[PDB]
Amino acid sequence: APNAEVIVVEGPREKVKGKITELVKELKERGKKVGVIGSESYNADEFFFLGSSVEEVAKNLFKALRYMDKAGVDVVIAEGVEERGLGLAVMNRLSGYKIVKA
Repeated sequence: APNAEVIVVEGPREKVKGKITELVKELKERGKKVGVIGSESYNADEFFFLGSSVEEVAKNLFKALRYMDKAGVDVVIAEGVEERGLGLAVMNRLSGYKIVKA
């Protein structure tokens, strides 16, 4: 169970990238240290690669979350794109979390 709040942003990749970028700025402006587990940082305070396959997601997610807690992040945004079933895999491997439609 990660200490940080977990937010999964799902939808087509194009929309997810825009939504995550938006959320990071919002969280930062509010004073929250934010981390992103995805395909890129979107300029978050912390970043950890999610993986590009369902198998990689299942393998890296918890390692990523441990990294985030060790870093003291307040909120972790997990990229959940529709393409290649990454978002579904994220939710499957995922205590409590929020889901945001991109």
